[PDB]
Amino acid sequence: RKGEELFTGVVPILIELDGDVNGHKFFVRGEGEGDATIGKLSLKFIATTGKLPVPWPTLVTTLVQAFSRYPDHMKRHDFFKSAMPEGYVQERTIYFKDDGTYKTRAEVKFEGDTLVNRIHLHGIDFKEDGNILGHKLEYNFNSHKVYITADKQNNGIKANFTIRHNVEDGSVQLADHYQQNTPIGDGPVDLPDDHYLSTQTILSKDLNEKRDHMVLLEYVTAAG
Amino acid sequence: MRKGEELFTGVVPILIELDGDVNGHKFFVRGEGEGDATIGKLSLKFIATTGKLPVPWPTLVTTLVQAFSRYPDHMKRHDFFKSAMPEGYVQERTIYFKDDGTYKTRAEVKFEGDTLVNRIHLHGIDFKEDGNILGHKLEYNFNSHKVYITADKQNNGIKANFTIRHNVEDGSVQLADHYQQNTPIGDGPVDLPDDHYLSTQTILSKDLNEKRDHMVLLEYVTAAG
Ligand SMILES: [Cu+2]
Repeated sequence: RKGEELFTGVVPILIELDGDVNGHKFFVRGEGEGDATIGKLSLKFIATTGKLPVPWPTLVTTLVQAFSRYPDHMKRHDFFKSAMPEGYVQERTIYFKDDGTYKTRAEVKFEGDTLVNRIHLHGIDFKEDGNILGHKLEYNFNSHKVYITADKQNNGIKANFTIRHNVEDGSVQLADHYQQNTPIGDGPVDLPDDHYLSTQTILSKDLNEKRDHMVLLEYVTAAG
Repeated sequence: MRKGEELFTGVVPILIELDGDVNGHKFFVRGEGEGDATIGKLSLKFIATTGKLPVPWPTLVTTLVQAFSRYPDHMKRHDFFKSAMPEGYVQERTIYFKDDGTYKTRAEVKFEGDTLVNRIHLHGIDFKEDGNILGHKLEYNFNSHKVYITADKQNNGIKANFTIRHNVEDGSVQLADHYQQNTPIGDGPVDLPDDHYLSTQTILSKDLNEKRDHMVLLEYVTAAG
């Protein structure tokens, strides 16, 4: 099955993130399912190394855009699915306003029946008493627009957006995302006209779970 | 139950895995082979699974298992490395290549079943594009060095310092200053050594049957002094 064919039903997901922020090292594993026909994810993440040194919401965008719902008239613009099963590399720079920066590199691809997202994350120049290392971010998420454009030279796409993180004092912590994706195989892909992804996400907990963790529900639809 | 030196009485299988990123160039190296700490000997083969390395093989040598150093009878009480096993230790370094970039490394060295494993993550920053490393101007060989070890009583570990001498193709020598710190992974007691050193000698060769970018390594190390 190739491209969009791999997403004609519920697909199991494995996510693994190795992170290092200001020298603080942690690992997160996530598992669950995605249904691209309706643009839906259901995931549970565990911090296997103990309590995270950063707030869970700062990791959400790093922790599978192939599961976005692309309506039929837009299927010709679905770079993410078109790269499957071989997959794509996803890199970002994330600038937390008045604070540090995340640099991330990931491979998103099928390993057998499972869609896997393996990530390496760096965090630099974070303030010890800032919102991130100070854990002042609310455990929730907001709704965003992800702008996507083609990158013909690299046979891929670029994306940019700003995440809004609610701070415990009512303020909002912005995080500017700059994104590049490039196919792993060689490996023809869909190169899209400009469009966007509309995102909505809920962060919850598992009442039976004692480990530091995050339950995530996400709905994303392509438009424009 | 097999613990400390006891786990080095014979020839031990070794697995080494290095994930590297130098000036944005990414690579992965796996090595397999054997070590015999009674005579201080390593015999190892490394493969670059990601293709041609962006840096010379000799620059990775020190990163790619000091528990296999031969500690003579009078020195056994200074052997921090073996005493930490099987749970193992974290080994961290900063390596400054003079007039060039820097390696930052963090590794876990420990037993996994019967195998001694060395798992490493490496960052390289500020390297010059036309320098000895990114320019691949280093000879495929190695020299003999002295690794100075000192105890770190506060952290229940050890610190080390030394300078590697890398032969350059033009007859010059590229120095690489190593700064090293090791801390036990487990909560058991360990040996904290007096000041001493390790005397190192290493040969780099090739496997005439091997098509992949690779390095065969032969190493002898003895503690002294
Ligand atoms: Cu890294």
